[PDB]
Amino acid sequence: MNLFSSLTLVTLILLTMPIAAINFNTHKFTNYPLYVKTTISCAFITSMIPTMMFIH
Amino acid sequence: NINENNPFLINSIKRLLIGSLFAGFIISNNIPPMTIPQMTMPHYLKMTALTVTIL
Amino acid sequence: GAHLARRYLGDASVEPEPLRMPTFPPDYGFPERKEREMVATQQEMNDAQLVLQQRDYCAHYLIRFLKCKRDSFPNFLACKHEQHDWDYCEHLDYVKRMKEFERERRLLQRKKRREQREADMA
Amino acid sequence: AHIEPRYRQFPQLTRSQVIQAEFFSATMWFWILWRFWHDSDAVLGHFPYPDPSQWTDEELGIPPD
Amino acid sequence: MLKYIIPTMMLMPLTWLSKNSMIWINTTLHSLLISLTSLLLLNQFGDNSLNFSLTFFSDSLSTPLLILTMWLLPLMLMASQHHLSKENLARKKLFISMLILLQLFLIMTFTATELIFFYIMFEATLVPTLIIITRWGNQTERLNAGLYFLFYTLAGSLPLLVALIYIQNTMGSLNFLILQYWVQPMPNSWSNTFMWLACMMAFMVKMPLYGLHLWLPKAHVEAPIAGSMVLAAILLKLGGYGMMRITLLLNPITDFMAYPFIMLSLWGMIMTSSICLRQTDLKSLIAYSSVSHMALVIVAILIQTPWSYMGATALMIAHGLTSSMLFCLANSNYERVHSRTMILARGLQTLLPLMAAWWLLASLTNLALPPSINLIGELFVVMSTFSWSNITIILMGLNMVITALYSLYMLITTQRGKHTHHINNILPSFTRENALMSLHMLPLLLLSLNPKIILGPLY
Amino acid sequence: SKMELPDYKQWKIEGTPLETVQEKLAARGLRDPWGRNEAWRYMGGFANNVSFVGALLKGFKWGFAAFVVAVGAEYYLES
Amino acid sequence: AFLPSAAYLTHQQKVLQLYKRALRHLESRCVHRDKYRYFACLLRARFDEHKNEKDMVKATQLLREAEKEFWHGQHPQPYIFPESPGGTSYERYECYKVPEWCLDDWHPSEKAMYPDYFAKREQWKKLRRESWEREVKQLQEETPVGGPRTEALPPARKQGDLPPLWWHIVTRPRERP
Amino acid sequence: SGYTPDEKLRLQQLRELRRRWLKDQELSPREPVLPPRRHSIFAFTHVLIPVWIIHYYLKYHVTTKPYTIVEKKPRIFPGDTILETGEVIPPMKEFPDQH
Amino acid sequence: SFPKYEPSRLASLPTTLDPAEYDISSETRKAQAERLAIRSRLKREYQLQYNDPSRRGVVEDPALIRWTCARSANVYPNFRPNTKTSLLGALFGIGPLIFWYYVFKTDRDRKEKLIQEGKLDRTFNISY
Amino acid sequence: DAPPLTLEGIKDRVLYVLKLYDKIDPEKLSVNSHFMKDLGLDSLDQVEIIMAMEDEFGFEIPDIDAEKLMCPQEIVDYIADKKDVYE
Amino acid sequence: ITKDMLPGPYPKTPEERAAAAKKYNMRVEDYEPYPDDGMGYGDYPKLPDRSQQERDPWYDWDHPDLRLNWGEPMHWDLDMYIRNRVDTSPTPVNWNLMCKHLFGFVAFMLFMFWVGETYPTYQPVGPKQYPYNNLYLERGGDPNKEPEPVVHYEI
Ligand SMILES: CCCCCCCCCCCCCCCCCC(=O)OC[C@H](COP(=O)([O-])OC[C@H](O)COP(=O)([O-])OC[C@H](COC(=O)CCCCCCCCCCCCCCCCC)OC(=O)CCCCCCCCCCCCCCCCC)OC(=O)CCCCCCCCCCCCCCCCC
Ligand SMILES: CCCCCCCCCCCCCCCCCC(=O)OC[C@H](COP(=O)([O-])OCC[N+](C)(C)C)OC(=O)CCCCCCCCCCCCCCCCC
Ligand SMILES: CCCCCCCCCCCCCCCCCC(=O)OC[C@H](COP(=O)(O)OCCN)OC(=O)CCCCCCCCCCCCCCCCC
Ligand SMILES: *C(=O)CCCCCCCCCCCCC
Repeated sequence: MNLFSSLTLVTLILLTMPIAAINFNTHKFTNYPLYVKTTISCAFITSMIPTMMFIH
Repeated sequence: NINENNPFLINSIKRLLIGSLFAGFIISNNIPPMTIPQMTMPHYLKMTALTVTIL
Repeated sequence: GAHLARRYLGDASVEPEPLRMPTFPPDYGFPERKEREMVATQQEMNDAQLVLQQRDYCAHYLIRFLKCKRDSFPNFLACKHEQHDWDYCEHLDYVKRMKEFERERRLLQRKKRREQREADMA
Repeated sequence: AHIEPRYRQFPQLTRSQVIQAEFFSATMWFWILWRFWHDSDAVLGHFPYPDPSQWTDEELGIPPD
Repeated sequence: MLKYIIPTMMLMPLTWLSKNSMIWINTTLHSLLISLTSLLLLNQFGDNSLNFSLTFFSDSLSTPLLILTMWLLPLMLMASQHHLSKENLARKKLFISMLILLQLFLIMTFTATELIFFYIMFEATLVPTLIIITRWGNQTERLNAGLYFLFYTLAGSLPLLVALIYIQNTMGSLNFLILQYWVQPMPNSWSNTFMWLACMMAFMVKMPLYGLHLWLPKAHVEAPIAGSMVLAAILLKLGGYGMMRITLLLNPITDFMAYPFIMLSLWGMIMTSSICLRQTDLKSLIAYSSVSHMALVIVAILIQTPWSYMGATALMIAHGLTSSMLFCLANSNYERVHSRTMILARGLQTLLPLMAAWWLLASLTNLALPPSINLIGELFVVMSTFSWSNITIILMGLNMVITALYSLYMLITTQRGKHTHHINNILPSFTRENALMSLHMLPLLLLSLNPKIILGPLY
Repeated sequence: SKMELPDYKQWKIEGTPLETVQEKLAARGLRDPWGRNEAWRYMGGFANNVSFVGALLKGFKWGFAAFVVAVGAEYYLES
Repeated sequence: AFLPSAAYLTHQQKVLQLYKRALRHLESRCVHRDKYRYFACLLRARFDEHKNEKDMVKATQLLREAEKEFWHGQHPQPYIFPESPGGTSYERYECYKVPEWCLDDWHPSEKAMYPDYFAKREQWKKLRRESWEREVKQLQEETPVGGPRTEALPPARKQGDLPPLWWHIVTRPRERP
Repeated sequence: SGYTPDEKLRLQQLRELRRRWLKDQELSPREPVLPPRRHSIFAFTHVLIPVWIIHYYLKYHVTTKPYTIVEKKPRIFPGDTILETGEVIPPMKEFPDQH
Repeated sequence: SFPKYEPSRLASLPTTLDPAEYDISSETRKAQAERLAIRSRLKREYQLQYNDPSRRGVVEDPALIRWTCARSANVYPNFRPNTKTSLLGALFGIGPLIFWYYVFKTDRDRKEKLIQEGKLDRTFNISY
Repeated sequence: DAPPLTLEGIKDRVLYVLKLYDKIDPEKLSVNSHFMKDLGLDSLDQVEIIMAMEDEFGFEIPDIDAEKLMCPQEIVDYIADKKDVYE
Repeated sequence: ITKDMLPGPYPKTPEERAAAAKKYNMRVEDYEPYPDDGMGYGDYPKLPDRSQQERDPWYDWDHPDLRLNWGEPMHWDLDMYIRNRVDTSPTPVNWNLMCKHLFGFVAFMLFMFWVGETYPTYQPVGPKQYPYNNLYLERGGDPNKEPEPVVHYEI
C-alpha cells in the first residue's frame, strides 16, 4: 500500500517538476529538452512499479 | 538531402518499433480477464478480419 | 449466418426468436433431465471478485486460472493450461447454447408439421 | 563523418542504419513465424465449430409424433 | 467597518498633501495597505454574519466584494497614472480623489445594514463614476455615455427609493437583519407586481439586464481605464448584491415574476456573446462580454437556489478580476497604437511575448477554464439552472461555445497572425503594465486553491 | 562549400520508361524535350526498386533462418 | 484581372497561365513522371494545334471553352508547393520575422552584446535618412499629374542616389530567420 | 517580353542593396560579446526526495484521515492462507473432468 | 457536354468562368485603368509615409476608421422605422423570447405537476 | 539539414536543367542567352522552363514573375532574391 | 481625419453619389450603396461580398495576412470575410450537388442503421445461463426475499 500510492504520486509530481524548472529560470538552458525527456523516461520507469504490482 | 542518421531519431523510432512488435503480446498476456472471450465461431467467421484485410 | 436468411427472408414462425426462448418446457422430450452442476461456491466466486458476466456455470476453471496467474508472477506465460481449461469449458457452454438453439428450432419444426398435419387431417 | 548531400543520385547510406533496418525486419518475420508456429489458433481457430444439423433428435429430445 | 472607512478617508489628505512626484506612490502604497487590512473581514461564521454595529455588518457575500473593491483601487492607480502623466497636478489629485471617494462609497455600500443607507451609497457611487467618465474619458461620446449611465440608473432607482420607503412604512424597518426575521410572504396582486418591479429594476439596470444594457457599451468604452476597471469589476456587482439582499422580501411572487427576465438573460447571453463575435472595437467586445457574463448572474439570482447563489457570487468575483484584466490589456495596446480597433494591431506575440502570455491567461479565464473560479461560478450556475429546467443546458452549452469563440478570436486577432507593418511604435512591455497584469491574474489563480471564501453566505 | 554537380551527358533515357514514352510520342508525331531532365529518377541507385510483396518480405530470409534455428533449438532442447 | 503593374491580363498571358495551371493540375492527376511526361507532351500538342489562330474572337472563344475543359478536368486536391499559398508550410515562419525597427527598442546592455552589428546598423540608418529627401524629390519630379498611373517605381537615376522607397524592400526579414 | 530597362535597373540596384544588407547581417568572431559569468543527482533530487516527501505526506497526513487512501480488498481464492487469521480457505469441489 | 458551374452565395464563380473577364472593350479598359490609377495613388500615398524614417507611429488608414465608424456610429442616424425593420425587429427581437418563454414555461409546469403528484423520481436529488 | 544556396550553385543548377532540355543546344547556351531572341524559343517553352525551375528548386514562381524571367541570369537572380543567398 | 471623410447618409442626387464615391476612394460606376431601406448603412459601398481568401496571394498587399491594401474601402463584413473565417472561394463541385450528395449519404446511412437495428445479426445460440437463480444475490436482490427458482438443465 505504501509503495503503490507513493510511486503513483511520484509519477505526477515528477512530471510537474520541469514546469517549475522552466518557470523558475534565469539562464539559457543546458539542454532543457534533454531534461524533460530524462524526466518522462524516469516517470515511465517509476510508473511501471504500480503497474507490475497491479498485474500481481 | 536524405538523411535519417541521428541517434535521437533512430532510438525514438526503435523503442516504438519494439513496442509495435511485442507490446500487444505482452499487454494481452499480462491483463486479467474482465469479460468472457468468444472463441467458438465458424471458419468463415473466424477468418473474416484477415481475409477482408488481404482482399 | 444462414439462420438470418432463414428468419428474415423465409418465415419467422419456425425460426426461434433470440430474445425469448425456450418457449417449450425443459422437460418436453426428456426422461429425468438433470440440472447443470455448479462447482464454484457462491461465496468462493464472491471472494474471488469475479465479474458478474464471468460467474457462469464454469467459473471454477477461471478461479484456478486466476490463482495460477497470481502465483506464477512474473512468468506471465506459465498458465496456458488453466487458460485453455477455462476456454474449453466456455466452448462447451457455447456448444450447450447451440444445442438449446437447435432444440428450439427442431421443436418449432415439429409444431409446424403438427399444425400442417392437423390442417390436412381434419 | 555526417552525410554529404548529393545531386540527382542515390544518397550515402551508413552501414548502421542498413543493418538495423534489416535486423528489425528479420525480427518482425521471426516473431510472426514463431507465434504462428506456437499459437496457431488465434488466427486459424481455437476450437472446432460443431454442425447443428448433424445432431440427433434423441440427444435434443424431439419425440416423433 | 469604521476601521476601513477612516483609512479610505485619510487617503484624501494623503493625496492632497503629497509632493507633486509622490501622489501616485503614496496612494498606491497606502491603498495596498488598506487592501492588506481588508482580510480581517474573513472572520465569518457558518450561522451568524459578522455584525459590527447598528449601521454596518458583513456576511460572506459582502466580504469578497469588499476585498475586491479595496484591492481594485491600487490597480486602478497603476493603470491610470500613465495616461494622466501630462495632466495638471490639481486635476490629477481630483482624479485620485474621485477614485478614493468611489472606494469610500462602495465599501459602505456593501456593508450597509439598513437598505435606504444602501440606496444612498448605491446612488452616491454614480457621481464619482460620472465625473471620471465625462472628465477623463478620451472621446466626444463620453458626455452621451455619462448621460446614459446616469439616466438608465436613476430611472431604475427612483422606484426603488419609493419601494424601500414603502417597506419602511409597512414592516417598520429596513434593517436587513430585522427583515431576515420579519419578512412576510408577498402574495399575487398587481400592487405586489409593481412592488417587485420597483424593488428589482434598478438592480436589473445595474447588472445590466439584456434590453436595458445599452448604457454599458458606451460607459465602459468611453471611460478611462480606471473608470472601466471600477465599472466592470465592482459597479456591475452592486446590482447582484442588491438583488441578493432584496429577493428575501420578494417571495413567493418572484417564482412567477422571474420568468420574463430569466428569458431576457438566457437569450440575451446568447445575443451579446454573438455580438462579441463581430465587434471591431476591442473595448466594446469586453463590454458586451461583461453583459454576457452578468446575464448568468441574473439567472442565478432569479432562480434562488443555493448552488445558484454560490455560483453567482463566485462568478461575480471571478468576472471582476477577469474583465478588469481584459480592459487593462486593451488599454496596454491603446497606449501604443492610439486606436481601439481590434484589427489594427495584429501579430503582437511576435513583438510582446510576455504580454501575449498575459493575453492567453486572461482569455483562458474568460472562457472559464477549470479549475478557475470563472469555471466554478459558471459550472455551479449551470448545475442550478439544469435543476431549474433541464432544457436550459442548451442555452447554457451553446453559450459556452460562443464564449470560447470570442475569447480566442480576441486572442487570435490581437496576438496572432502577421504583425502590422506600418505600426512601429510598439514599445516593449513596461514593468508597470506587467505588474498590473500579474496583480490581476495571480489572485485570480490563487483563489482556485481556496475558493470557499468567494462562495457567499450559504457555502 | 563548393559542390560538384555530375555530368549532364550521362543522363540518357534509353532503357528507361522515358524511352517507351518517347516511342509512343513519336508514334503520333511528337518528341519529348524533358526526357533527360527526368532521366535520373529511373537510373542510378533509384533504378530497380522492389515490388510490394518484396517490400513486405524485407528481411524474410533471415527471419525464416532464425525461425528454423529456434524451432530446431526447442526441438532438441526438449530432449 | 488584378496585377500591380498592368491593369489587365492580355489574351496571350491568359493562355500562358491556363497552360501552366493545366500542366500543374495534370501533374496532380498523373502522379508518375513518365506518365505525366507523356500526357504533358500530348497537352503541349493540344496547345500547339491552335497556336496560329488570327481571329481574336475565335481565339478568345477557344480559350473560354479551354477554361471550361480545365474546370471539368481539375484535381480536387492539386499539388501545392509547401511555401506556395495553400501549402503546408506556407506563411509558417511569419511568427519569426521580427521587423528591424524593434532593434531600436533594445536595452543598451543587450545592444552591447553585438557592438559591430549595431555600429554597422547605424550607417545603414544614416544612409537611409540622407537618401530619403533625395528620393522623395525624385518621386515628385517624375510622377505625372493626377498621381502615379501604375504602382511601378523609378530606379536611382543619378550616381550616389538610392532607388526611391527602398528601405522596406531591402530590410525585409529573411525567409528563414 | 520581360522587364523594361527601368525595372532591370531598379531590380539590380535593390538586389545590390539587399545583398549588402544580408552580408551585413553576419556576425563578428567576438560576437556575441557575453558578460563574464554528482553523477546521479537526477535520481536524488527529482525522484528520491519526492518519494520521501510523498511517503511522509501519505503516511502521516493522508492515511491518518479516514477513507482517503481506500484500497480494494485483495482477491481471495480457494486454497489461500490468510495472514491476519491463519484461516485456510477450503479448496473447491472436485471437478466433473471434461478432458 | 461538360456540367456548367452553378455559383452560389458561399461558393462564388471562378475568375476564368466569368463571361465579363474576356472584355477587350475600351470602356472596360478605361475602368481597369482608372481603378489602377486609384490603387496606385493610394499605394504611393501609403508607402510615402510607410518608408519615412522620421515617422514613428501608426500610418492611419481613413478607410479603416471610416469602416469602424460605419459599423458603430452611423447605424442609428441612417435608420428609418418602416415595414421591413419593424417586422425584422419583432421577428428577431421578441420572437425567440416568446418561444423560449413557452418552452421553459411548459417544461416547468409539467415538472412541477409531476413533483406535487409524487410522480417525478427525485430519490437522491438533494443538491439544488 | 537545409544546405545554403549560393549564386554559383544556383547558376550551375539553372544551366544544368537548361542543358538537359532538348530544344536548347548546350554549346550555344550561356548565362545571358535570351530565350526568345538568342535561343529562339516559344513562350510555351519559357513557361515549361520556369516550371522546370520550380520542380528543380521546390518553390513556385508566380506568373507575374514567370512571364519576365527571359534569360537564365534573371532566373538565378530571382531565385537569389527569393531565397536570400550570399548572406 | 475630419467630418467630410466619415460615412454619411444615403446619397440620392448624383453629385452626392459622386462625392461619396470620391470619399470611399473608388469609381462612381463601381460605387453601389446598400438599398435605402433604413437598416443603418447610409452611403457605405456594397463591396461584392467575397472572402479575402479569393484575393490574389502573390500580389504585394499592404496587409499580407488580410490581403488588403491601405486606403482600399473595406467590405462591411471585413471582420467576417477574413481568412480565419467564412470562405467564398470557388469549389470544384457545385454547391447544390455537394448538398445533395452529403444529405443523401447521411440520410441513407441513418436509414440503413435503422434497417440493421430492425434486422439485427446474432448467433445460433440460446441465452447465456447463470447459476443461483440467474445470480439473484449478485445482481442486488435482497436476501430477506426469495426469488422464484430459475433452473437450467444439461443438454
Ligand atoms: C499559495 C502558494 C501557491 C503556490 C503554487 C502556485 C499556484 C498558482 C499561482 C499562479 C501560477 C501562474 C503564475 C505564472 C504564470 C504567469 C506569468 C507567466 O506566464 O510567466 C511565464 C514565466 C516563464 O516563461 P518565460 O519563458 O520566462 O517567458 C514567458 C514567455 O514570454 C511566454 O510564455 P508562454 O506563453 O510560453 O508560457 C505561458 C504558459 C501558458 O500556459 C498555458 O496556457 C497552459 C495552462 C493551461 C492549460 C493547462 C492547465 C490546465 C489546468 C490544470 C492545472 C491546475 C490544476 C492541477 C492540479 C491537478 C488537478 C486538479 O504559462 C504556464 O505554463 C504557467 C504554468 C502554470 C499555469 C497555471 C494555470 C493557468 C491557466 C489558466 C487558468 C487555469 C485554471 C486555474 C488554475 C489555477 C491553479 C492554482 O514564468 C515565470 O517567470 C514565473 C513568474 C513567477 C510565478 C509566481 C507564481 C505564484 C504567484 C502568486 C504569488 C503569491 C503566492 C506565493 C506563491 C509562490 C510560488 C512560487
Ligand atoms: C429603467 C427604466 C425602467 C424602470 C422601471 C422601474 C420599475 C417599474 C415599475 C415601477 C412602478 C412605480 C413604483 C411602484 C412602487 C410600488 C410600491 C408599492 O407599495 O406598491 C403597491 C401600491 C399599492 O398601494 P398601497 O400599498 O398604498 O395600498 C394598500 C394595499 N392594497 C392595494 C391592497 C389596498 O401600488 C400603488 O399604489 C401603485 C403602484 C403602481 C404605480 C404605477 C405608476 C408608475 C408606472 C411605471 C413607471 C415605470 C418607470 C417610468 C420611467 C421610465 C423612464 C423614463
Ligand atoms: C451524439 C450526437 C452527435 C451529433 C453530431 C451532429 C451535430 C453537430 C453538427 C455539426 C455542427 C458543428 C459544425 C459546423 C460549424 C463548424 C465551424 C468551423 O470549424 O468552421 C471552420 C471555419 C474555417 O475552417 P476551414 O474553412 O475548414 O479551414 C480551411 C483552411 N483555411 O472557421 C470559421 O469560419 C470560424 C467561425 C467562428 C464562429 C463560428 C460560428 C458558428 C458556431 C456554431 C456553434 C454550434 C453549436 C451547436 C450547439 C448544440 C447544442 C446541443
Ligand atoms: C450468418 O451468415 C451469420 C454471420 C453474421 C451475418 C453475416 C455477416 C457477413 C459478413 C461476414 C463474413 C464475410 C465473408 C467475406
